[PDB]
Amino acid sequence: NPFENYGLAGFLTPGQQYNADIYDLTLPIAHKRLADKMLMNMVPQGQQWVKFTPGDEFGEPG
Amino acid sequence: MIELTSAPTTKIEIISAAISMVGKQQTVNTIDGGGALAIDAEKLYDTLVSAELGSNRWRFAQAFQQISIITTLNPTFDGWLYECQIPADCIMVQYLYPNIQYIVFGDKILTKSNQTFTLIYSRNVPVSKWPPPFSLYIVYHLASMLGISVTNSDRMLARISQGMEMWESRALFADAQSSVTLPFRHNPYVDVR
Repeated sequence: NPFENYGLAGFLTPGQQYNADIYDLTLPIAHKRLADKMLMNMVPQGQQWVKFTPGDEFGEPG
Repeated sequence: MIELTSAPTTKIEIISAAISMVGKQQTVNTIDGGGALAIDAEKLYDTLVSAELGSNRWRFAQAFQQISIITTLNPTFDGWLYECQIPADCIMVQYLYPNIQYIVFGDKILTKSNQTFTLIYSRNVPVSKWPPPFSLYIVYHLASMLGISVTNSDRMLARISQGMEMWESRALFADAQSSVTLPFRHNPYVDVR
């Protein structure tokens, strides 16, 4: 959580405990898995997920 | 200007009400010549009131004070280090602030730390500080003891008993309901985290 300690986070006091009062992990688990899933489907690492193509100045393809 | 209460405000008015409950006329200014009923009421009033306030957390009877470590006294068991003096007006120990290790042992409080501790406890308070429901409860209870000690009447004891029990519950409710209920100090499945 980067907003902890009024935005100072770990700059002043590292090693604080933050998750002691999070009894249910449903949202943290689903949130992390959704972000991981978006990463693999948008920019799949080790694949060529974007291509450069000639622009309009080069005319019709072919 | 404040309207003065018509409820009892002195211990003599509590006593004279109990004496009238068991059937005898009584004014506050002739209480010295009240005979057997007055003799027993005076003797039993202090024991009854102290016992009642010393066995239940009544909000109106609560108080607090710092406790003092007594020198040269050293417990030798269970890791206790200090013996602390209980306040002079303390009639029932309730708990200590802050939340630390302590036990009531004998007439002392044993601690493992020499910081400042405050004791929450019950104490005797004058009648003018009593809630009206509590005052009527004491009148019934005192009249019940007068029935045993003086009248020697089983019939009187049967008649007083229901009123005594009813006003005890109503006095407890009136005292308790004015404030929120405090949480437990120890919650192990949460504290461990």
